[PDB]
Amino acid sequence: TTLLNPYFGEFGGMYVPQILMPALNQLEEAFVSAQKDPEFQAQFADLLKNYAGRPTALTKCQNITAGTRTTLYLKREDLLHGGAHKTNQVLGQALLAKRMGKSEIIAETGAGQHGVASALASALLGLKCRIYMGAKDVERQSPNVFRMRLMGAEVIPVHSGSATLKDACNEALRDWSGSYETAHYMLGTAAGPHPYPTIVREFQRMIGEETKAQILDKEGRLPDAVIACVGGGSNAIGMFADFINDTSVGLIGVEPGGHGIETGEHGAPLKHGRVGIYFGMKAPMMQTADGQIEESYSISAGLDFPSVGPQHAYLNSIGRADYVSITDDEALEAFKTLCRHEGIIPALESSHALAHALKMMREQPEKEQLLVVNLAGRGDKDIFTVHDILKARGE
Amino acid sequence: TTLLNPYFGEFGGMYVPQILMPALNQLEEAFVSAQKDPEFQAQFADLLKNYAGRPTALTKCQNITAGTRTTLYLKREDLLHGGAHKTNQVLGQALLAKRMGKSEIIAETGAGQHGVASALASALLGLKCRIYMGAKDVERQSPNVFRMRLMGAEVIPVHSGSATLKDACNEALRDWSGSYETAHYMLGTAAGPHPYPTIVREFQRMIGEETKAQILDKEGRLPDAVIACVGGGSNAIGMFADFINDTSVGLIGVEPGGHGIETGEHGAPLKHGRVGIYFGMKAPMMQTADGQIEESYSISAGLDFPSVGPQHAYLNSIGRADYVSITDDEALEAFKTLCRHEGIIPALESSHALAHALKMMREQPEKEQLLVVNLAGRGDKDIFTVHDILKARGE
Amino acid sequence: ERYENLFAQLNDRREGAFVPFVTLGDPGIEQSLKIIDTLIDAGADALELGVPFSDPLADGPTIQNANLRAFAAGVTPAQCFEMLALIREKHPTIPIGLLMYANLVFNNGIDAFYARCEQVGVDSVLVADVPVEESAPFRQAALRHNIAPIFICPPNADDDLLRQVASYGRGYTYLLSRSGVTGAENRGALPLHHLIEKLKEYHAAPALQGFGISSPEQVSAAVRAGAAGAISGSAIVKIIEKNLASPKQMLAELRSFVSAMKAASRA
Amino acid sequence: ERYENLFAQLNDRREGAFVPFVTLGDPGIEQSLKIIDTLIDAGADALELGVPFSDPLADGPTIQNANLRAFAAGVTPAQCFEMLALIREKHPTIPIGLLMYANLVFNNGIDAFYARCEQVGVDSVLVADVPVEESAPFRQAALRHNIAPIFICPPNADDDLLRQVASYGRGYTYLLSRSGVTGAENRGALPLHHLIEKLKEYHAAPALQGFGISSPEQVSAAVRAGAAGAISGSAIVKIIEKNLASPKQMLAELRSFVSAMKAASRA
Ligand SMILES: O=P(O)(O)OCCNS(=O)(=O)c1ccc(OC(F)(F)F)cc1
Ligand SMILES: O=P(O)(O)OCCNS(=O)(=O)c1ccc(OC(F)(F)F)cc1
Ligand SMILES: *Cc1c(COP(=O)(O)O)cnc(C)c1O
Ligand SMILES: *Cc1c(COP(=O)(O)O)cnc(C)c1O
Ligand SMILES: N[C@@H](Cc1c[nH]c2ccccc12)C(=O)O
Ligand SMILES: N[C@@H](Cc1c[nH]c2ccccc12)C(=O)O
Ligand SMILES: N[C@@H](Cc1c[nH]c2ccccc12)C(=O)O
Ligand SMILES: N[C@@H](Cc1c[nH]c2ccccc12)C(=O)O
Ligand SMILES: [Cl-]
Ligand SMILES: [Cl-]
Ligand SMILES: [Cl-]
Ligand SMILES: [Cl-]
Ligand SMILES: [Cl-]
Ligand SMILES: [Cl-]
Ligand SMILES: [Cl-]
Ligand SMILES: [Cl-]
Ligand SMILES: [Cl-]
Ligand SMILES: [Cl-]
Ligand SMILES: [Cl-]
Ligand SMILES: [Cl-]
Ligand SMILES: [Cl-]
Ligand SMILES: [Cl-]
Ligand SMILES: [Cl-]
Ligand SMILES: [Cl-]
Ligand SMILES: [Cl-]
Ligand SMILES: [Cl-]
Ligand SMILES: [Cl-]
Ligand SMILES: [Cl-]
Ligand SMILES: [Cl-]
Ligand SMILES: [Cl-]
Ligand SMILES: [Cl-]
Ligand SMILES: [Cl-]
Ligand SMILES: [Cl-]
Ligand SMILES: [Cl-]
Ligand SMILES: [Cl-]
Ligand SMILES: [Cl-]
Ligand SMILES: [Cl-]
Ligand SMILES: [Cl-]
Ligand SMILES: [Cl-]
Ligand SMILES: [Cl-]
Ligand SMILES: [Cl-]
Ligand SMILES: [Cl-]
Ligand SMILES: [Cl-]
Ligand SMILES: [Cl-]
Ligand SMILES: [Cl-]
Ligand SMILES: [Cl-]
Ligand SMILES: [Cl-]
Ligand SMILES: [Cl-]
Ligand SMILES: [Cl-]
Ligand SMILES: [Cl-]
Ligand SMILES: [Cl-]
Ligand SMILES: [Cl-]
Ligand SMILES: [Cl-]
Ligand SMILES: [Cl-]
Ligand SMILES: [Cs+]
Ligand SMILES: [Cs+]
Ligand SMILES: [Cs+]
Ligand SMILES: [Cs+]
Ligand SMILES: [Cs+]
Ligand SMILES: [Cs+]
Repeated sequence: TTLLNPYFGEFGGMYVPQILMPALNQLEEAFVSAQKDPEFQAQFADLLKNYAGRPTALTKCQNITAGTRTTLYLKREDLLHGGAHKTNQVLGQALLAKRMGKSEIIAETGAGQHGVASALASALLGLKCRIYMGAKDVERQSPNVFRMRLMGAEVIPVHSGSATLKDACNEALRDWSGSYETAHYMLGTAAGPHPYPTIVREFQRMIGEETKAQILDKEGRLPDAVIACVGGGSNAIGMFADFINDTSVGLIGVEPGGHGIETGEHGAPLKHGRVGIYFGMKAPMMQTADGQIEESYSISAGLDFPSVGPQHAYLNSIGRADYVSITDDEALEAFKTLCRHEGIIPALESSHALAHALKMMREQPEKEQLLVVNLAGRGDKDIFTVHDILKARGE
Repeated sequence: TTLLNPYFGEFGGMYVPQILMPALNQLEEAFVSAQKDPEFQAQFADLLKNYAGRPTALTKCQNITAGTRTTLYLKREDLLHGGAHKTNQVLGQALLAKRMGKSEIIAETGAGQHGVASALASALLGLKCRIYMGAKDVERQSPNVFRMRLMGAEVIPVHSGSATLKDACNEALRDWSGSYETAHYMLGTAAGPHPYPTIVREFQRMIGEETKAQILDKEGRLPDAVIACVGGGSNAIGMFADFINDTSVGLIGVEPGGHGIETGEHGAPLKHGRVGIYFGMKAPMMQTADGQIEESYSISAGLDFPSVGPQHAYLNSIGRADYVSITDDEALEAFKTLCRHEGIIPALESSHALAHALKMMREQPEKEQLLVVNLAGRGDKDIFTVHDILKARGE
Repeated sequence: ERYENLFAQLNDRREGAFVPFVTLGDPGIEQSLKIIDTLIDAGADALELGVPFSDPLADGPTIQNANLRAFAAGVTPAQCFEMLALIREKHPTIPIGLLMYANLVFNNGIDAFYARCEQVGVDSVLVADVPVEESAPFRQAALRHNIAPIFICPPNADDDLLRQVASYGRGYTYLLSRSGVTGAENRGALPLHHLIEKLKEYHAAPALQGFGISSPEQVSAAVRAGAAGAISGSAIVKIIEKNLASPKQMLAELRSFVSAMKAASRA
Repeated sequence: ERYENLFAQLNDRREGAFVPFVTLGDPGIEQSLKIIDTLIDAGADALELGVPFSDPLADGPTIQNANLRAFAAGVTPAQCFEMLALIREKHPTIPIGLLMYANLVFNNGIDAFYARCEQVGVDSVLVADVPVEESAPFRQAALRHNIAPIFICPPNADDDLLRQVASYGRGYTYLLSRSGVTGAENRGALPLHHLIEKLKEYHAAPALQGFGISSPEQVSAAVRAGAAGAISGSAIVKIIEKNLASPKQMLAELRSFVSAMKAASRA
């Protein structure tokens, strides 16, 4: 029994061991309570403004669209403290942990960004933070691991399974299964068991709310479409939520196409996977024929996960949102384009969203369209990866 | 003959070859004109808000001052696009270049941050950008060099003299001496010949103006002191300018003490150098006994320069501002402290300012004092340097 | 029916059930089949058998490693079902329960999963990541195919949960020793006799205590508290892990351990 | 007085002045002294001599490298002044002008700098990074010590600048060939006869054209346009750079070059 529907249509639910159900029920109640609590909301707003730096800019990108009938704005989550949108929801989850009387945080991370965001919120708010990270990810993300440790978090390598993000997700839940009376699990995306898809959306919805106000102020109308990449679904649902009832506004989610859909080396389960049950939810995933959870792939670590949040699968099924893919090479081109034409270095994740917008513009350059790309992160973290690819190409 | 006084007391002036005097006169006129031009001001405000993300947060740091009578705020220039305060003035200088009908930018850089800021402004505003950088700096700042090149700037190693920042400064002026009809020199600090100390101050003064409004709103009074590190003087004068006439407000500038003043391995000319004439100005510098310009030193590359802007030397001489030094080890401690207690990774430059504030607090923990540190940059760029020091120490 | 028959016979002998867990195909198919026959010959009353899965999020490191060993041997669910058919073909009456994760059950259709269980002669299925709140399509498919759905009764169960588990479950009720995940390294720390009594009041399937059972005294304790018996997994699997280099010593130690644990069920 | 005497004598011979520049102590003190004596013996009418400085921001790469060579040889300003005293002790009447940067003049006091110049027998000082706008304390100290302050007349000089340079300067007026920094690789591209005429109208010190002069035809061109002569630096220094490995060939080539350049001043 729950306060809120755990499902979006057929997708979602609460597929956790029985032992964890009280943990989820407690969290759901504390969330519903917090959402009615002016004191909670004021504390959250205070952190978002004075610590994280909200509101974020909405930047008009004139050079990149010159000589077309596209007007493109970028919502600048890359300017948020931490350099990605994740900071918004970790602040809210940290406040929920305090609300429930917990003093410890558990988090999973793959690329390391969620680990950093969890650690920073925990440092600020006086919570002990332990982060699980697949050993292969620990090996490849030394900079982020060091950042987590500077902020006083414990970083725990996970050697089980495939030693990557899904294995870290498992380990986080294993720990929580035995510690939830004292520790909160700060899940890093709008996926997993209810109530996380709901909470993460609500704690990211300021992205779309601000975008709506800013676009009305600047253009006097709503956008024709808003475009965001989809790793687990948080930045995208944060941009989308406030526009869901504005049915003239297109909602476009971009999954990583990796080396190409046809190669099987991608991270696009919503459109190219198969519904399964894993990480507490019924959702599209990448899996073997006999139902083992598969290895995902993207040039961008932030996108490299074999599933997707349930609200995206739902919005897709009813045709409210459209989902597309962008390959490594298309993302790389968009990355280089933004650097050179706008003086902004985007996250390779965000480069997927921008790449799709550039395709919308280039394919139909005489179509009048007002687009917003959610620039969810900056790309300083990616310059080594990009350097190494460009070098191998002899560019 | 000039429109404005080129001197602050005895410091400053226009010590350039005769050939460059028309370039300086033109720039001064264009600046004075721009400062009266509502259209210029609106364009500048538009870039600062919608592209750079102004206004920046003022963050109250409660964990770090617990159990003392210090209240500490950080002015969050680390959240500005580019991750340092330099973005503010490069936008204004780029607009001046356009005002004068120039389509090319020349810039010097040492640490590489000014190079990045110059390149980003140039990319956005359609200007060709060439950056001079001492070959030794090019070797040690591969990440920033790559960032400049991604944004389409040309980066030109300088092999003359000591192959570092002063040598890059020389080369920039050499180039300008032969190109000023078509190119603007985007000098990177509030130093050099008039009118640069004036222009850079005015294009950074929003830091202090916002700080004043934000502190009045939050505390109902002006700060007891505002504290900023001093590399060439830009972030500090930007924080100070709006408070100069508020004579109850302390203005504290922090020079890098390096391995210690007594070792001679530092970058603190204002207090430990000797007045000289170099880089177009009469100012304190680090020099040999026979007047060769000396090698400066700091753990932080952003601070490692053997001179200082003339307005600082002036404010010091009249006793309006006080200047102090902080050593590498004190800066490192402040860096680690902020990461762990506030979840903010500061620039090693900014860590010097924070270190002095922590000393003000710790030395006199029962003194009621309201301090603002100008957090001029974020420290992602520094985590390798810090890692390597902590490792050598076996921490 | 196999559980009902077993519990009635054990009741007549005033005995608890001793129920080992192993991962099917750990460390390979052939050695796994020998392991399982050894467990039975040494006195196992029933079996709990895991199908190797990529993401066993209710399992501690011992059983994580068992899954990894089976994968290293190339063991697939299809091969596991071949194994199960052969196990039942060898042993007519022993109850065989599977420990599953939801995706393996859902993968080719929930109904078809339980139909295959019925075809090979499985008796119960416990899906570790499906709580009672989500159990409806699993328990329905189970019962349609004469498979007992196994429900978990946690130490912190409220009355409504006790009533649900009592009502929907068949075969046995899983009585969790403690919070956390499987492992012999963590022993249960709470008396469970109250839950056992409430389960009996509500006519639940007989309780088997599981998690952290690694010693004869814990088996006897389970029986003394009123449970019908006890499950031991990690302790068994550790013997496999320890003895990978000597299949002969492995089987010897498995025999001694199961024999001792079964001896403790007298009471 | 040495400049006034030289220009009067050259006027009588209808000759231009040829004035080489070298860096003092490039490539070492002893070879530098031999270089300078060679320049004189081959027909230099006056000298421009640079004191090695860390930041020569009016100089292109050729003279940047000359400064670096002198530093590699450990040459200091004090040693340069010892050299200058010896040069004057050898040559009574040749005008000796220094090319300085402001910090070297300011370092131990402006007045003391020019007092030392007077003591060693220097005739003029050009401070490359001090424009007329900042010149007052330098020109005053110069004149107090009987040193000619050398002012730069750029190609883009307005009337006020011409009047200032004419009024404050002594010895010679430096007539810049072009924008940019020293170097033989860039030739001046503008006729300067108008500036030369205006300087004469205003009773300025005689003009020497400098920057990018590397060829006899440029010397003759300077004289034909009405200038009193021409300065050549980078072209001279390149001969040093080219011949570091053979001091004998270096001096031979310096002699041939200066001889040819001086020959061109006939007119
Ligand atoms: O002896 P241990 O501690 O290794 O425990 C044995 C466990 N083996 S099992 O198949 O009963 C079993 C039963 C339930 C499990 O998870 C769940 F409770 F969430 F459903 C996991 C494994
Ligand atoms: O032949 P080149 O092109 O090497 O030029 C020779 C220059 N040697 S110099 O001492 O006259 C000389 C004169 C003026 C200089 O700069 C200034 F104009 F700014 F003052 C620099 C050098
Ligand atoms: C984490 C991250 C993503 C992917 O995660 P979502 O939950 O799908 O948003 C995408 N972009 C950036 C910049 C991220 O930091
Ligand atoms: C560039 C820089 C400095 C030093 O330069 P100033 O002109 O003195 O401000 C200090 N801090 C940061 C973060 C910088 O980027
Ligand atoms: N791998 C990214 C984003 C992420 C965190 N948790 C996730 C869960 C599912 C999908 C993506 C994520 C990070 O750790 O920063
Ligand atoms: N070295 C720093 C700051 C800087 C730029 N120009 C300067 C001139 C003087 C002193 C410091 C600077 C950078 O390049 O980013
Ligand atoms: N600490 C014991 C007992 C316990 C406390 N709170 C619990 C909640 C659920 C289950 C058990 C417990 C355990 O984790 O098992
Ligand atoms: N291009 C030539 C002529 C010239 C054009 N504009 C100038 C301004 C100043 C001096 C010279 C010039 C030079 O640089 O010399
Ligand atoms: Cl649906
Ligand atoms: Cl449903
Ligand atoms: Cl709300
Ligand atoms: Cl609300
Ligand atoms: Cl990396
Ligand atoms: Cl590192
Ligand atoms: Cl650390
Ligand atoms: Cl392992
Ligand atoms: Cl509204
Ligand atoms: Cl409008
Ligand atoms: Cl798949
Ligand atoms: Cl299959
Ligand atoms: Cl809808
Ligand atoms: Cl394609
Ligand atoms: Cl003064
Ligand atoms: Cl003055
Ligand atoms: Cl103004
Ligand atoms: Cl104004
Ligand atoms: Cl580095
Ligand atoms: Cl690089
Ligand atoms: Cl590039
Ligand atoms: Cl060189
Ligand atoms: Cl005001
Ligand atoms: Cl107040
Ligand atoms: Cl010094
Ligand atoms: Cl001296
Ligand atoms: Cl004052
Ligand atoms: Cl000290
Ligand atoms: Cl036996
Ligand atoms: Cl088989
Ligand atoms: Cl199957
Ligand atoms: Cl139900
Ligand atoms: Cl019921
Ligand atoms: Cl556990
Ligand atoms: Cl536990
Ligand atoms: Cl109990
Ligand atoms: Cl009994
Ligand atoms: Cl001769
Ligand atoms: Cl000598
Ligand atoms: Cl001297
Ligand atoms: Cl004057
Ligand atoms: Cl005059
Ligand atoms: Cl030049
Ligand atoms: Cl030129
Ligand atoms: Cl002319
Ligand atoms: Cl003539
Ligand atoms: Cs456009
Ligand atoms: Cs994904
Ligand atoms: Cs305090
Ligand atoms: Cs300095
Ligand atoms: Cs029952
Ligand atoms: Cs004169």
